[PDB]
Amino acid sequence: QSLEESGGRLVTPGTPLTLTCTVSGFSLSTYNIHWVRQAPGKGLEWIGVIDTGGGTYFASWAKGRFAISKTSSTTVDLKMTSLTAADTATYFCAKGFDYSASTNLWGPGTLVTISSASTKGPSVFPLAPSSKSTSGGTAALGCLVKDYFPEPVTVSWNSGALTSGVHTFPAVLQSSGLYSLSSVVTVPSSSLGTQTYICNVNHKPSNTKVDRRVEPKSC
Amino acid sequence: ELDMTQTPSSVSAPVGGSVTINCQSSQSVYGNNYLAWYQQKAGQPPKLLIYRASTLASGAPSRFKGSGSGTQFTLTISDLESDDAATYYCLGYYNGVINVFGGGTNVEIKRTVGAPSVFIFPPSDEQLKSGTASVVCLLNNFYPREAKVQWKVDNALQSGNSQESVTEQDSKDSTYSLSSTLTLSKADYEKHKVYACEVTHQGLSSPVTKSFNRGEC
Ligand SMILES: CO[C@H]1O[C@H](CO)[C@@H](O)[C@H](O[C@@H]2O[C@@H](C)[C@@H](O)[C@@H](O)[C@@H]2O)[C@H]1NC(C)=O
Repeated sequence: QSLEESGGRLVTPGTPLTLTCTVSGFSLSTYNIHWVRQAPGKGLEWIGVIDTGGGTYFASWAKGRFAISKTSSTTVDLKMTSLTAADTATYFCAKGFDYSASTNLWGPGTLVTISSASTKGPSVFPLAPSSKSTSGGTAALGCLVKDYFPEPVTVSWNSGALTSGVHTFPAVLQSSGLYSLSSVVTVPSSSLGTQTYICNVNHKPSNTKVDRRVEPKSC
Repeated sequence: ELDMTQTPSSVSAPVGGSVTINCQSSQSVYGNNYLAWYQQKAGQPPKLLIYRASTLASGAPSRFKGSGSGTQFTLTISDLESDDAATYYCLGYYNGVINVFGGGTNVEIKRTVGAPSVFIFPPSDEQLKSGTASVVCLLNNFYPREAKVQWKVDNALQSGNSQESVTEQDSKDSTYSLSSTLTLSKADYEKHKVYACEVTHQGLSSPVTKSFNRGEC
């Protein structure tokens, strides 16, 4: 039993936007659906709810800018109008047992960006030590994911097989107006000659998919 | 119109310790008890801990306890573990079909001071082909969060051309990590030789330095 949001993307202000909550393993004839959002670095904010009969109710601030509809036995749309930069956020849907937004079943979220800037895909550069021996028995390796817009980018290591010792940093907005993000991992020095370490980078908004192998630079 | 005020915004406590998080509503919640508590970590949706003021959500551990009624509610986390480092929210339901989240509370696990492991990374030849040079300094697995990075280029202290990012507190060892990125034009990078990262932190009796020379392995 799960939910998954989709449709979060970059649009210019005033462009209408529709998000979709796709559900699996429970019935919309039995459960309600809540929508919640969260601006970058901010707290959770309730938007509204649709009940089993399709009746909808919203936060006082919505003011008719938002609408909810059940479009099939497994899908629920959130339609948004008069969008501005204030509406840039990650949007969640959640299974409602009742009208209370208290529930243990949430989607992962879909990210919405309201901006007139254009999409740009990142370059991916190695963060590599000069030597296998530069820092003793442990080495740090990394990937610099530079100059993209909008959010998000995801990074994993070795196709998800390597998670321990991984630190993927929050994106920083550069003065250029593009984001940059670094991801690093600490690994044993003693096998750097033969073990492969690859960062798997994805920037879905630009259809950018890059695997970068990182190792110490040769002299 | 109605306010949900969550306090404190931040609290620090040791493993084995306890914290109390408070929510005060300007108006009684629905049925006097429709108040829920959530835990949230970076990049994830919130996880339900408590609902109806005091009912433990299936699969949340016993050390989370909710209490209260009307307009005043408390979440008490006892026997703190590293995994409890997170942001916590209350959520009230109200007459008129209204839900309101509290502003949130960040819970930090207070642990012994630990020095950072520092690493430095020169710009890649790939990047240099497009006119910019990024130099990165990594400070790995330290506590507490505060740390200072000073870049030096041929012993000139850099100012205004670096940006930092910090991870959320680690759920296993309660440490932070930080990356600092020094951005130079390729032209500037190639006019200088010695690149150094100097790191100041409570776990270090004096600042530690890592350096490299451009084009010298
Ligand atoms: C805890 O939620 C359950 O009890 C409440 C109150 O009696 C009830 O309203 C819930 O019914 C659901 O929500 C209402 C608004 C309608 O949409 C109804 O069709 C829903 O089933 C009930 N939840 C469940 C899952 O039975």
